[PDB]
Amino acid sequence: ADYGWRGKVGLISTPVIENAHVELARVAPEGVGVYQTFPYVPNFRVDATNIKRAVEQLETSAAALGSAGVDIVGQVGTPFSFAGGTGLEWAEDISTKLEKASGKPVALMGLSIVEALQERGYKTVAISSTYYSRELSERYTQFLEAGGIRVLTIKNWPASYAYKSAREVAAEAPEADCIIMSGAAVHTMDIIAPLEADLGKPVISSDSAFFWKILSLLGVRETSGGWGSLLDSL
Amino acid sequence: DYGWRGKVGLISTPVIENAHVELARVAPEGVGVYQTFPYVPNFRVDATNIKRAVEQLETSAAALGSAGVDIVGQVGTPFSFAGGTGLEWAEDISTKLEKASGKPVALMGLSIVEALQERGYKTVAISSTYYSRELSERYTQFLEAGGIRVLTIKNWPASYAYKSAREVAAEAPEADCIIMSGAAVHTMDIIAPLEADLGKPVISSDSAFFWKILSLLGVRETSGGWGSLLDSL
Repeated sequence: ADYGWRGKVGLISTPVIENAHVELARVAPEGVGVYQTFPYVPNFRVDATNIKRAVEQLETSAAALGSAGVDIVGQVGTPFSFAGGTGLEWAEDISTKLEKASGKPVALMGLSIVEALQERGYKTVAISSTYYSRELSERYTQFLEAGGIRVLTIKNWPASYAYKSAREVAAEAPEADCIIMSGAAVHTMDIIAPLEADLGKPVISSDSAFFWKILSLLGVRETSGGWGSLLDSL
Repeated sequence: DYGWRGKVGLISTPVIENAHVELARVAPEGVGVYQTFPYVPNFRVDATNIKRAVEQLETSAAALGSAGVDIVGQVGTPFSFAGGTGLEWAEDISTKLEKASGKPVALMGLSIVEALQERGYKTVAISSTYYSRELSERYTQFLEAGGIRVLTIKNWPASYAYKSAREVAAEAPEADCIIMSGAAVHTMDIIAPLEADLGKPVISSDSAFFWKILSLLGVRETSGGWGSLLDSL
């Protein structure tokens, strides 16, 4: 048994120095290999010209990963699925570019949340987005509504706050199909199952949806553990 | 908080090398590992593409630097001796990558020399199952450029690794150290057993590289039973 015998995933990471590769390695079942690469995007600023440069860098990264030999490519960064305008048009475009560039199927962090909610038939959500500013939250809300998903509520201001906020939000909107925790940089995988147990409702995060998507694409139907119902449904 | 004890970024050869995994097993708790891939399409090296290769490594190193790693490691033994006589090529690349990243740098091939030097090993015997005759002589030259006499080198999975090292050591009992070269074979697991069976130090491309990396991070523990070089940190 060599590493990655069950499927190899290449993750395009933000210069955030995101730790998604580690988290995926914990969640993935035995045999799934994880790889990582960083796009080179110095002096980034929010201009079309910079965004165009960014996307070309993502395409390079994807091609680097493709060439390396991964089976699937994942793009880390939830707000980048709504980087432009409104709707799901932007995301689906990028997705295609990266499929084109890599020769491999592709998952994007933000888009995965929508795909997950859809696959699960969750129509209404209640959202805790501790990590987000009011501009970002409305943008995000829009994005989900673009996917046919009613947002009954959203809140923003350690894990104590993560847990407490999700509890609060679920209290507010008991009729929600699913609870969402958003903000990719907080580490939520460990609290999903406890929250699902305490609330008796599905709970989904940027991370969990992304990993669900990645494992779906790999065609792998096991996880290592107790990562919540979405991942148990694979 | 992942990586609290030091963060390493590895520039990975586009062979889907698994050194990041290997390093994660060897490193003690707190050490974070990261990875990046340079975009080079199947450019087995030529005078024609080596300048481009090096520019790609510099881009990778900068990507890692900007990400926030503390140290950058370049995976690939042969690259250190890719162009030039002895160590001037390697030391030049090393400086480029330091320049490009803003961070100290380890190169896989150069690390072997630095390890042998730090330990005071003057003579070696080499098992290089992974290599062709050209590469082997190039490698030998490289080591000799570091002041290291190569008493023997034998060439061409783990059964062969173990056996080869046993043979080479039997052949050249006077050697200060045994070397296993060819990074793509997984050697970490057999170093300690070999050291126990031969009663001699044993070093590999991987072990020297990880030794260097951890030295640069200033971390003086490992997870485990990875041989005397890594125990000497």
